[PDB]
Amino acid sequence: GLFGAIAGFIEGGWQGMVDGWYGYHHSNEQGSGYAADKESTQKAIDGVTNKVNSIIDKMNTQFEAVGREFNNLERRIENLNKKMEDGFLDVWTYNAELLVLMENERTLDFHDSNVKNLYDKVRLQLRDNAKELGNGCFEFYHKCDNECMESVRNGTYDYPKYSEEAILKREEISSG
Amino acid sequence: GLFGAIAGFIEGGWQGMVDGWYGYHHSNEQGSGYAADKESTQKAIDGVTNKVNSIIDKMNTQFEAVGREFNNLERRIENLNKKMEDGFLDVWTYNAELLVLMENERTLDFHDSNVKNLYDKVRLQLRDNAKELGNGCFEFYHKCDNECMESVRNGTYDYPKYSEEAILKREEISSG
Amino acid sequence: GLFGAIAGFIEGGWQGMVDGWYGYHHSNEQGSGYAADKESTQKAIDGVTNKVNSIIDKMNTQFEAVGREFNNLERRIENLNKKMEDGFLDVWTYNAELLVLMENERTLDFHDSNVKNLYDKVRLQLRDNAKELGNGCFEFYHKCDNECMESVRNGTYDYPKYSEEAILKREEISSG
Amino acid sequence: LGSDQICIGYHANNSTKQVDTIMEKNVTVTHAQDILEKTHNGKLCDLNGVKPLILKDCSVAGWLLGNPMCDEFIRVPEWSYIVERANPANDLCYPGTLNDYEELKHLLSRINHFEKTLIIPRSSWPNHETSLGVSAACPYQGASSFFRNVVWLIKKNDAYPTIKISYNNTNREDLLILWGIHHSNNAAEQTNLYKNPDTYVSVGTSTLNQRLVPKIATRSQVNGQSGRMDFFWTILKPNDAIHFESNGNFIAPEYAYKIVKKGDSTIMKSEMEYGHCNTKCQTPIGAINSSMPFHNIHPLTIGECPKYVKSNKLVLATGLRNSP
Amino acid sequence: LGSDQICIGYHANNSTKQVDTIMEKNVTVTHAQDILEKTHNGKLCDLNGVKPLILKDCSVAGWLLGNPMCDEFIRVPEWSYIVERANPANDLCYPGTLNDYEELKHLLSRINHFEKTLIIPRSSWPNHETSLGVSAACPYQGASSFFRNVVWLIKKNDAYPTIKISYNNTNREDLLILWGIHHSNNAAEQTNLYKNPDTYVSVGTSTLNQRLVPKIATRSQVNGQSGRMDFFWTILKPNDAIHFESNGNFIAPEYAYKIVKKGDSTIMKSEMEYGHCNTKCQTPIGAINSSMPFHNIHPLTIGECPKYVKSNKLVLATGLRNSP
Amino acid sequence: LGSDQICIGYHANNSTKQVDTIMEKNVTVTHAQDILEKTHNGKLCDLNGVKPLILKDCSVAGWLLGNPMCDEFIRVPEWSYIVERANPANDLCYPGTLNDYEELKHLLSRINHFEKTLIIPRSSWPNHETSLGVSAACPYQGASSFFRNVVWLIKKNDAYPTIKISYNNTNREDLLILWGIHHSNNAAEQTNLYKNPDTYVSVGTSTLNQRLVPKIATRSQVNGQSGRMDFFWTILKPNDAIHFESNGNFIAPEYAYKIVKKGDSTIMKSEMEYGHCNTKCQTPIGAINSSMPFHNIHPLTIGECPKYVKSNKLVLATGLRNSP
Ligand SMILES: *[C@@H]1O[C@H](CO)[C@@H](O[C@@H]2O[C@H](CO)[C@@H](O[C@@H]3O[C@H](CO)[C@@H](O)[C@H](O)[C@@H]3O)[C@H](O)[C@H]2NC(C)=O)[C@H](O)[C@H]1NC(C)=O
Ligand SMILES: *[C@@H]1O[C@H](CO)[C@@H](O[C@@H]2O[C@H](CO)[C@@H](O[C@@H]3O[C@H](CO)[C@@H](O)[C@H](O)[C@@H]3O)[C@H](O)[C@H]2NC(C)=O)[C@H](O)[C@H]1NC(C)=O
Ligand SMILES: *[C@@H]1O[C@H](CO)[C@@H](O[C@@H]2O[C@H](CO)[C@@H](O[C@@H]3O[C@H](CO)[C@@H](O)[C@H](O)[C@@H]3O)[C@H](O)[C@H]2NC(C)=O)[C@H](O)[C@H]1NC(C)=O
Ligand SMILES: *[C@@H]1O[C@H](CO)[C@@H](O[C@@H]2O[C@H](CO)[C@@H](O)[C@H](O)[C@H]2NC(C)=O)[C@H](O)[C@H]1NC(C)=O
Ligand SMILES: *[C@@H]1O[C@H](CO)[C@@H](O[C@@H]2O[C@H](CO)[C@@H](O)[C@H](O)[C@H]2NC(C)=O)[C@H](O)[C@H]1NC(C)=O
Ligand SMILES: *[C@@H]1O[C@H](CO)[C@@H](O[C@@H]2O[C@H](CO)[C@@H](O)[C@H](O)[C@H]2NC(C)=O)[C@H](O)[C@H]1NC(C)=O
Ligand SMILES: *[C@@H]1O[C@H](CO)[C@@H](O)[C@H](O)[C@H]1NC(C)=O
Ligand SMILES: *[C@@H]1O[C@H](CO)[C@@H](O)[C@H](O)[C@H]1NC(C)=O
Ligand SMILES: *[C@@H]1O[C@H](CO)[C@@H](O)[C@H](O)[C@H]1NC(C)=O
Repeated sequence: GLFGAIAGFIEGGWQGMVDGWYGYHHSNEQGSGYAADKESTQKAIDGVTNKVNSIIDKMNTQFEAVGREFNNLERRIENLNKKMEDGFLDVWTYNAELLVLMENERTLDFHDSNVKNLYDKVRLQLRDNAKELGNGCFEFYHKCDNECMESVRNGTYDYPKYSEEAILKREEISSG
Repeated sequence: GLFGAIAGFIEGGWQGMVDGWYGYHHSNEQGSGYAADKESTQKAIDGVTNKVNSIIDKMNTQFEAVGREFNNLERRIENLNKKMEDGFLDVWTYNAELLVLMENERTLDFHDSNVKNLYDKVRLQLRDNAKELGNGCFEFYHKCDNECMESVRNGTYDYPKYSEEAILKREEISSG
Repeated sequence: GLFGAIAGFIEGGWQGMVDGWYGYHHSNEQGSGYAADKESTQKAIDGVTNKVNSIIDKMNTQFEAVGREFNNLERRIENLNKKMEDGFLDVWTYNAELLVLMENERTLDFHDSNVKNLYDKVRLQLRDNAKELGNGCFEFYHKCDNECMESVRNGTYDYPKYSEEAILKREEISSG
Repeated sequence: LGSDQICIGYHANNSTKQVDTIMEKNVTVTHAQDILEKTHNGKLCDLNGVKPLILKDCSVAGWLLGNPMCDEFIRVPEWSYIVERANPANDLCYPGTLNDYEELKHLLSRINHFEKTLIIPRSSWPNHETSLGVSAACPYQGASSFFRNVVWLIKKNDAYPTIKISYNNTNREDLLILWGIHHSNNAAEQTNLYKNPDTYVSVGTSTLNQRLVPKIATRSQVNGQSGRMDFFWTILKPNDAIHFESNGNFIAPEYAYKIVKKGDSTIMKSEMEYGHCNTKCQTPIGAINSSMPFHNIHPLTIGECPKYVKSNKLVLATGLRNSP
Repeated sequence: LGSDQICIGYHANNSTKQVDTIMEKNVTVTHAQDILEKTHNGKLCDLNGVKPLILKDCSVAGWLLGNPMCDEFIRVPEWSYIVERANPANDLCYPGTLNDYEELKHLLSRINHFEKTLIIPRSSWPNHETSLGVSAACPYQGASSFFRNVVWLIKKNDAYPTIKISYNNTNREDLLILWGIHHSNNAAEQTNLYKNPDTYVSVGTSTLNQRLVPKIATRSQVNGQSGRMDFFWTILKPNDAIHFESNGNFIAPEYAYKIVKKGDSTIMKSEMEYGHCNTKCQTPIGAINSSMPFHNIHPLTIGECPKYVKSNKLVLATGLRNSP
Repeated sequence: LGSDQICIGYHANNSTKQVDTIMEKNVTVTHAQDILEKTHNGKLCDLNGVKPLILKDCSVAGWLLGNPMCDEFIRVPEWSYIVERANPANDLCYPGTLNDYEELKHLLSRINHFEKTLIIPRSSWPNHETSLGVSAACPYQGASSFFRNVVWLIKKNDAYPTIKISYNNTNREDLLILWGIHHSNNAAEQTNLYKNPDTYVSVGTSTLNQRLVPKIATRSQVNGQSGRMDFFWTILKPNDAIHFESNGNFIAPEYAYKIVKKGDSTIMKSEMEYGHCNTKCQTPIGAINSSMPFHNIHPLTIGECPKYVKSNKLVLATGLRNSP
């Protein structure tokens, strides 16, 4: 079920992120803002609508039909039809209710895994270059401008570059 | 399937923990003991009994019924009823057996995720203040009394407090 | 769904690993090679074939059968049989298609979890003794011979042993 | 002695309960839950507070026509379902037939109100003989007699004048009427009993238009009788009238039944007896009280039941894996 | 002032849409999707581009036999299904019966081509009286008349000579033929109408071999008539012939119908009127246009439909949990 | 040359097999498994070690009554199902009818023991003519003859004395008996064949009470014959007797069949021939041997079969995603 965190280590969602489903919020001296992970959002939009279409498309046997044609001395046969009609309704009714329930459980934790896989993509790029605040944010030890911000958003951040500047800020925070 | 560990990185369960389903075992100089995560256990008790109730409640079409009413020269029609009767029995029998199997797989890994989400809540509170033994335990670098023990059990542990006392014990273990 | 990585942080699969389904590839001065996690692979082979057999064996109501016996002035009754026949075909057809789809989704992320659980077994054993390259590999800070290589493959790696030779190679990489 | 610690864990207990999983069998677990209903009370019960009509050693036919061993009756006048023994001993004492029997039984399976009434009295056959229509096949107090609710009319003096009678249903209720015709064995019996050799029975309502003729032939004895009696029925709507005409072989209605139907049911075959209980779901071997979605007791339910399966267990895990 | 930051997160919006889950109820979510079809257009429509046959105040029987108030007809000659009112007022004006009615209606529910033709003209009964076969039960322009597609033959002069006629189907098409027999009320009416007191109607094809005899008896009045008319039908294959013989009580065919059947359908009971639309799936309360896999409108569908369930919602989550 | 390494990974291979998933299509994979059975052996086989009864160019009726071209018989005496051609050429040589044919066929679909026996011999009709009951409709060796298991009795001298015969089933087994009645075409043929103009056939057991009367009428020729022969059947229980009486038009039993039934089956329509195999599940185009839960070969199975679906593949993944 729950992967790390939707309503877990990340209480709440960005009411203000409006260009996608999962993404990043930054703040530096240049400013702050939301920016959705275009590629990651499209994966999920595809998977989800693929799920819904499958549930619809696999029925792909609708067939052909009728009502009510036995007479007053054929009540036994009509009762047979009643039982059959009711029996199918009971079967389809149950299968659909449970399908919906079960498949909703799984759609929600799908989103959960998508997010957690994003935390992890970023986390494994920076490391001792930033603090895991643990609320879903990273505090940079070095200074990270907008050109830098975009370099993590697209999986091309340069660790060997900033290590220099960071080890130094750890030796500043452990002193006066 | 398996999230990190029920029968994974945590061989076995606390035969001695009896107040809940998931929780913590501590040991310090004041003593040792089990204490369940009340809040986390209630989530799972709720989810699970909700699952069972749904499987029951969604049937919510029971309907109405009969036996055996055609005569010795209406064998063809009775055979039609046989086929129908059997057909529904085959359908319900399969759907129930697989429902049970599938939903048990998922009930078990639900518990798995709940536990792993607890390891992670604690892990993201302490950090370099304790060693991840990797068997599901944390070895505190600093000294943690019962008032401290409870402060992690309820998500209010004070990291900024015990740094240094820890940094100090890392500089002791890396020497003779 | 996706746990960390099959087609995620681990780009592809070892065409050359042929002794199991999941495992490790090493390289050191003694040489290089693939070696499957025997125990982990057998778990999955068992789970999977158990799944397939259950899907087959639970049908375990096949029953008994017929064709087409009403005459030209019993068209109403024949139509009743048609409806029933078609109705069951629609039910079995949908249930099977979705079973297959749903259960394939779950078979694939089962494999995903199995792998990610292996990354994690290793990751929690080494730590600052190796770099998380983030493509599924670890670069050892110390030198790790074949006897050492096997010691991680079987969960008996000795951290306290090398945690030193490593500290030393971190003070080399942070300089010329 | 060593450093402080805190472990995360999960509970375990001495449960032996096992569960299965698409990928694993026989997995021990903390708590579990069967959703397959497997028990019944071993009793024939009311169905939503209405007692069923339990014919004991009688068939529906024996019961309706008033076979002399079925009028151990006094009842009912409402029921939810009917229960018959597999082979009830008292059917048609005088051998023969009841037309559309199976449909009639179905109609009668669940009845909201049922009341016998005298429709045409034995003292309105002044020119025919009422008290001689009797048989050893069909005995009561050691004396031989006949179906009590219908009248085997025979000739008076040496005459069977042609009957033209009619009855208007003046009741609020539909009513169920039965009459019959007698198939004699040879020219002599037919003359001896009815005088006229070529006879008929005709019956009309606004709906019904029938004309019956006796087949005079040789048949093998049943209850020591080669004769044969075929009965028929209709539902005479309020304000309609039934019109009888016959010059012989007529088995005429005396009593009929008021019926109101609103609900369907069926006929249960069971050897049990009333258990003074109530249920929502009855089977021939006992009643089931549960909200469980499946059961495996018996396929011939009547009521609102769980769904029948071929299964011995449907065990759902609620707890966790339980280790050694 | 402080250090730089980057957070990972997920979106949220003002959606109030709720969803359920095996483990949780009433969970708010970003976007959702009902897969349960709940709407219809309130109209009776063509079915894959074919108009249904909507008898207005007529029964199939009234329509076929040509009850004087049903011949306000002009149509058709092709249809996908039939729709009858629940109690159409113009059925059998002269009371009686149409044999195998229900099977006949089923045969006629979907017809690919239908055409009335004169099969035996009124001017081929030279020795019988054609224009007197008429009744107050069955009136047209205030004047009393009769089923227009069939002929109530009565005696001419004081004679009903025995009829032997035959008709050979020389068309490409099967054709549907109806005749009948009249059950008179007493010896006087039968003589008054037909002279001969002991009469029959016999009918033969390569398949059919029937012989009908009037039941002369007393029945309760329907449309002020105690008489009764039973009709019958057959499908005469091309190149076969039908053979009629009767010395009385014959209700003879005049018109018959060419039919070609290729497809089955059924009869809808509905009070509605043609809505000049087209659909793939029709119900008695309106047509349904959707590709959704389930619906809850009505169980008596005709067409290619979603699957009927007892449910008010089938809501699938597409988005994520939506927080305060 | 560089630092030492250890990677975690998973295997891959040359597999092109593809699988689908609620969220993804056409996903390549290591190993997979179709659970949809798609193959059959193209043969008509025994069903659990019992050979079916394959009528070649005969209908069940032709076969039972002993149509001269079906008595290419010698068999059986046990079978699991019956197979008929779609349009078997030898049915009722003399045209007519077999009552409750469909129910009879059903009864006969699976039979545990079957044995023809002489029930009443041709030399027990001393006052009637046995050897003249013959027809060009129904020829054998160029010479015209008749159904071999039944006897078309005609008048001897200028007389058809009234027949009263009876037969007591003294066997262990139920037995199946067929007789018939002949419908002549006009007063002359009926007199020419039977003398008496007003005839009947009556038949009684403990259960059966029938009386048949020929319809003398004009019908179109079938196999050059306007006459018509209607047959009937019953199952005479052990120790019961059948009673025949007729003064004309009787088609009398000679042979009858011993039957024991314990099991139900049905009739397969197929053009194939016995394939000397054995199966648990037979279809009209071939037998299926599998433990797979679904199949798509053919809906008209007889046996214990997988479940029929409209599907071309049901492929389950067992391996992992396979990359280039
Ligand atoms: C069976 O019996 C009932 C009566 O017991 C018949 O119904 C009754 O029919 C009469 C006329 O036949 C109705 O007469 C009423 O009285 C006044 C007196 O002049 C008349 O002017 C009114 O217009 C009115 O018709 C009577 O109301 C009616 N009563 C009931 C309860 O139906 C019935 O027709 C009989 N059916 C047969 C088939 O004989
Ligand atoms: C209904 O229709 C026709 C009457 O025109 C009958 O079929 C026709 O029968 C004739 C002879 O009976 C066939 O004649 C053909 O040419 C000569 C001339 O008579 C004849 O010697 C040949 O034997 C040949 O068949 C003719 O083919 C046939 N017409 C068609 C279009 O098939 C038919 O028998 C009548 N049906 C009944 C049931 O009486
Ligand atoms: C067909 O034939 C058999 C035998 O010939 C008939 O069954 C026989 O019925 C008699 C009495 O009806 C049985 O009676 C036995 O012997 C004396 C008779 O006086 C009786 O008092 C004894 O108590 C004893 O039961 C006899 O057992 C029985 N025979 C056999 C061999 O079963 C049968 O009735 C005939 N069917 C018809 C329709 O006539
Ligand atoms: C991926 O991220 C990097 C870093 O933000 C982007 O690299 C910049 O690309 C532009 C446009 O060609 C160059 O002028 C800049 O000098 C680059 N910046 C740095 C810091 O190296 C790159 O454009 C991104 N790719 C996409 C498709 O958005
Ligand atoms: C969580 O645990 C802490 C202890 O770790 C609890 O703190 C105590 O609260 C009361 C205030 O009413 C003080 O008098 C105690 O001295 C506190 N303990 C310490 C060590 O300061 C706290 O109540 C718990 N929080 C919740 C929400 O239950
Ligand atoms: C796990 O790995 C270690 C890696 O060394 C194994 O240790 C070796 O085992 C063999 C065979 O018993 C000995 O002969 C070697 O000398 C061992 N080498 C060292 C350095 O200890 C160990 O056997 C493995 N354990 C298990 C249970 O398979
Ligand atoms: C069903 O069982 C419950 C006991 O748990 C009881 O309260 C109830 O009365 C039972 N119903 C009937 C009809 O006996
Ligand atoms: C049915 O509705 C759809 C949209 O839901 C529309 O596109 C289509 O035109 C409609 N079909 C017909 C036959 O009118
Ligand atoms: C059917 O196939 C199975 C294995 O799938 C085999 O064991 C058996 O021999 C086959 N049946 C026959 C009748 O040959």
